[PDB]
Amino acid sequence: QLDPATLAAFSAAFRGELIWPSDADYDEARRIWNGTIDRRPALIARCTSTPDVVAAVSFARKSGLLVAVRGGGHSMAGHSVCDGGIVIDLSLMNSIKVSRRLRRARAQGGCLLGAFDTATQAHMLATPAGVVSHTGLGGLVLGGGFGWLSRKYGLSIDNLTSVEIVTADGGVLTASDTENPDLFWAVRGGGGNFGVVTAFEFDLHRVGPVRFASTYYSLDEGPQVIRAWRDHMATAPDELTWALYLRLAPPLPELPADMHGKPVICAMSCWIGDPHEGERQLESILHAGKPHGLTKATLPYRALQAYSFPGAVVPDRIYTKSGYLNELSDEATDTVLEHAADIASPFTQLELLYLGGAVARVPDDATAYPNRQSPFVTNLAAAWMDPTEDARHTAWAREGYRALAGHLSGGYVNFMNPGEADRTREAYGAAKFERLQGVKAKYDPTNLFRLNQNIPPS
Amino acid sequence: QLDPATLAAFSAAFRGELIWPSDADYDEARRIWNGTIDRRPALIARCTSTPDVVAAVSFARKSGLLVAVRGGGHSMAGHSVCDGGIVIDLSLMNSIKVSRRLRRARAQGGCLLGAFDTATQAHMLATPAGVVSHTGLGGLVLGGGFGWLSRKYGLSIDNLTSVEIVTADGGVLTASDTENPDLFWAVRGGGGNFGVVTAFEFDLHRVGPVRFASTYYSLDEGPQVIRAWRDHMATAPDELTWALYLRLAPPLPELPADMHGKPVICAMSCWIGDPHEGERQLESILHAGKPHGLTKATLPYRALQAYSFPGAVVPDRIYTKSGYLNELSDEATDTVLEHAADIASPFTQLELLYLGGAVARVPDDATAYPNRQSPFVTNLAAAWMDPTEDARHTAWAREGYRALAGHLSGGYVNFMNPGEADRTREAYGAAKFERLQGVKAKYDPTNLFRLNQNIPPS
Ligand SMILES: Cc1cc2nc3c(=O)[nH]c(=O)nc-3n(C[C@H](O)[C@H](O)[C@H](O)COP(=O)(O)OP(=O)(O)OC[C@H]3O[C@@H](n4cnc5c(N)ncnc54)[C@H](O)[C@@H]3O)c2cc1C
Ligand SMILES: Cc1cc2nc3c(=O)[nH]c(=O)nc-3n(C[C@H](O)[C@H](O)[C@H](O)COP(=O)(O)OP(=O)(O)OC[C@H]3O[C@@H](n4cnc5c(N)ncnc54)[C@H](O)[C@@H]3O)c2cc1C
Repeated sequence: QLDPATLAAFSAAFRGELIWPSDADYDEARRIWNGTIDRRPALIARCTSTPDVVAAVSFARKSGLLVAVRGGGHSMAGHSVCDGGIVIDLSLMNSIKVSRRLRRARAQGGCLLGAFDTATQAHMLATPAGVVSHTGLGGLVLGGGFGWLSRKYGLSIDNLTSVEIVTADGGVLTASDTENPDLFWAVRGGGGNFGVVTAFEFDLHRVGPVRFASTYYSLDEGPQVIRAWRDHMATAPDELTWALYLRLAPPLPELPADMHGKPVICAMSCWIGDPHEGERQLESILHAGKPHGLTKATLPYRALQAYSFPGAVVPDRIYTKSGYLNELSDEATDTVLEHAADIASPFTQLELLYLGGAVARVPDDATAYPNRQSPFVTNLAAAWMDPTEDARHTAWAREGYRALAGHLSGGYVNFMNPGEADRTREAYGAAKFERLQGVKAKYDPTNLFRLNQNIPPS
Repeated sequence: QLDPATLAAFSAAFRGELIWPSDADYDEARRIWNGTIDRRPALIARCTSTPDVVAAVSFARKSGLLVAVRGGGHSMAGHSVCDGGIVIDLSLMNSIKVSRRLRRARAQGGCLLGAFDTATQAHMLATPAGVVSHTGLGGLVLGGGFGWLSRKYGLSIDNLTSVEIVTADGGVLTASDTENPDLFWAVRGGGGNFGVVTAFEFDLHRVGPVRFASTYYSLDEGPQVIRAWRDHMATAPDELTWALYLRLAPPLPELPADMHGKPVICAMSCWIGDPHEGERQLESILHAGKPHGLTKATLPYRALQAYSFPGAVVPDRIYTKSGYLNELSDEATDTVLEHAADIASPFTQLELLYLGGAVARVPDDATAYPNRQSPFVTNLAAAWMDPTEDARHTAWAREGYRALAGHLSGGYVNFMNPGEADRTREAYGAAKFERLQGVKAKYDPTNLFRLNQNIPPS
């Protein structure tokens, strides 16, 4: 319960919409993508402008309210909603300005990937981001951001040229390579630790149609397929991206009925470049095993972005355990296949991703993002509907991770689950974590922004 | 040259960006999708809120500035930019609020379709809109709006429940079936004639993955493909949509190279419903000729929306002639094939669309959209790059229209070209036009909003 004068100053300054626990849309406004997170904020402030975010940060600081910031609400740790605090909700700040001649996009901090991609593709332009359209740009970029265009053009942060950011003191700063470069280093991988980003500026690239393929392999052939994949990606051109999703086969017409619901490897691949070269490149990796349900298409980049994932179903409840690998040993390969064979929910995926390429050619210390030199990512992404089955699916992800943990290092902060606060130092490493703390001490000394993979100051 | 106190009142009330002819970004900001339209506004006002729009509409009325209103900039007539007037540019008002429980979306007037579909598809929901993601939602909906979901769920306006609209006098109104219903009737098909819509409210539908097919037929087999189409679509269930696009075959690896750049029928089809039924239904319509470069996929609806058109090239210069047909005779089929054989630009399409279904079940006078009872639309959509070639592409469109004029009636206001201001009466018909003139006399009696398929008051 709040100070009336502080609240009245807030209401007069704030031009967005405020949602209170008694309002009709409070229950839908406080849900985030991870539906296991059920929390009740004192206030949700739907900002519509940078002055709105200023007023909301300042109101929160003066009132002592625990601050959650929300872009697209996809935090796998549930950081975008809080008990008893204020949600600074950016979802209505979804505007993008694209300059075709300059190959530049300026995107507000609340954009969804699909809105961003629609705007840039109006000019046949693009820049790297994640693979599911309704993910928020904000959290994704601040953690690094990888997807289809990343082996060719780097992480999202490798194309970021500046931000507008509201800091804990209510100030509005620009951070770039020429202005507050210490803060600009930190926001490229350091998350929401340093303030609320209200606008991102990106360099764009011309991206025409891309040759794309998706197919399914039986777990029978898993050893030969995963070994073909890790061997080929070690020397693959930047232009090829190839990812493996172990999952239950979806009940789709392109798959034989006897495969529906059983563990398979879903392989998805694309060529960023000439589609005829892409057709030759993909044809040579599609037959590592017998391809079932093969879909080949020459897609506009916006449609590639909208494709993931097959079955198009939004799960209510999720739990993720992830790490990087420097090498994918045969022992790690067998472990991945044994646990994939035990997947229970049709929405769970054991993801095997290969980064590298342009991501790995950026010097390690040039941004806050850790583990550019590890090309493999494995993600035990459990997802289900029924809340009484939480233990089944959570246990699957935990046991898989534990059996792999010796082969893993680091961790992508954007794949951390609600119980992985203690993983922050191991994810960043000692040198980056220490540098991040010094930037935290300068820009957020009270740790007002602590609903994130948190960096304590000093 | 403007009255300096009306100017300063406006700038004080306006919290958005103003672009003047001397500013560096003026030339990029004044371009619209139809690059044959080259106009120089006195002022571009980039609105960020409904009060911004109120200030701009009032400033234009007080100053006598000619008003262009801009959503997504896709006017085939060039109406979203003006010489010497003001552009009320809505492109930054791109926010969408979605209720999963109530299956409702509220979208601002500047949204692009792809941003809208991303936000609704985050909940596996959708509502009918156009087929190209970067089209503006504003002008599309005010004209009617049809696309992949229309045979199943109707026009965009058929799912619209209310608008917030800024009228010529500067007031903000709600318009619905229970509040200002004469205005609500008129904005569902009447264009921007009655004010600036700053928010649309839509009913949503659950749309999971849809089975989709695109393929290409030789003109050799042209007559039997088009007759199969027009025969099948007369009795096809609502769940099937099947459209034909006669064009030069794009140079894509799924097509043999000997077909590249030569006239073909591009056939695109989808089933809105169970994908296994969809696979049977599409296969039953795919083989009236030999299908070259066949792509079949089970796509999330958002990826279907992002798919058009194959080759993903944005043309610089366009010219369109369109009308409705009540029937497609063999004689008209021959004319369409003859004219398609003469297509010169790789970006031109002679489109043959079939609406009907749920569109035709809405009583004719329920909205201002005309010609629900004509199921065929043909669109001679010329598009090219080289400005020295305008005459030839323009001529193709008009010669083709004139050769089909015995079969064509009415006309979609959203497909009309810059020289077609005279066609407004024929498009709506005398009775609808008369009623529209009465709503205009009430809400825009000075015809402040005249850059549209214009309806003069009285
Ligand atoms: C279905 C799905 C697919 C994904 N795919 C990918 C992928 O392909 N690649 C990838 O790299 N990641 C991917 N992710 C992970 C994604 O990067 C993270 O979940 C990210 O945190 C999501 O950001 P958000 O704004 O949507 O989330 P939120 O829950 O809104 O926010 C996440 C964190 O960022 C902070 N934050 C958000 N916006 C801002 C802002 N404007 N300013 C300051 N702080 C902010 C929040 O405080 C919180 O700490 C995926 C996640 C999901 C659920
Ligand atoms: C590539 C392409 C694909 C298309 N596909 C389809 C399709 O599948 N189906 C279909 O039905 N049509 C389609 N169209 C046509 C489309 O409906 C019209 O071009 C429409 O006018 C585009 O709206 P806009 O806001 O993008 O255009 P703009 O140029 O911004 O505006 C068009 C008109 O509407 C007015 N206007 C725009 N927004 C508002 C608003 N918020 N309030 C008041 N007036 C407003 C403008 O004053 C102008 O008169 C397509 C067009 C293109 C170029």
